[PDB]
Amino acid sequence: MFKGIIAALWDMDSIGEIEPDVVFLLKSDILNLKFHLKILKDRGKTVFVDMDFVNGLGEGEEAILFVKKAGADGIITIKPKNYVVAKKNGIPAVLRFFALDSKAVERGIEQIETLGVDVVEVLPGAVAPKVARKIPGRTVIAAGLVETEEEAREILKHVSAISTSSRILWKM
Repeated sequence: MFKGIIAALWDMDSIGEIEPDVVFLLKSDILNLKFHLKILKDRGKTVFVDMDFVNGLGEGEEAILFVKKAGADGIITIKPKNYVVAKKNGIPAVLRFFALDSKAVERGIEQIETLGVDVVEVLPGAVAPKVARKIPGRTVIAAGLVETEEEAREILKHVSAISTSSRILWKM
């Protein structure tokens, strides 16, 4: 499911063609999320919603169930509690991982192992391969500051996928 380029969307006004099968909707709002999801689901996409950036939405079980009701296939979040609750309710979830320095990576890996995280999004993308080598068996999606085709090709040798809003990368 998570393989190659994943389409990241920051807004829903001007969209155009979305080649990737998987979409990460990275911003929305509570009033309009269902309409945004209908557009994307109608295009035949699998859609994960970054619940932390749905304006008006809070955290926790009721928020996660709202995003499911709105039509999401899964959630993305940086909050371990949202991740555990999603999992407990049988909702696909991706945990974000900010790979900033060695200690952040050590702590993140401890958290991944303790909570049983199968799918992790590592930012920025350049350090995703390094992190992926430390968590063999887990799916890593790279994201952030992947700025050329050459960077993307190289990252994809080591991680499953890259999330990006670059229409050029969507075509590669």
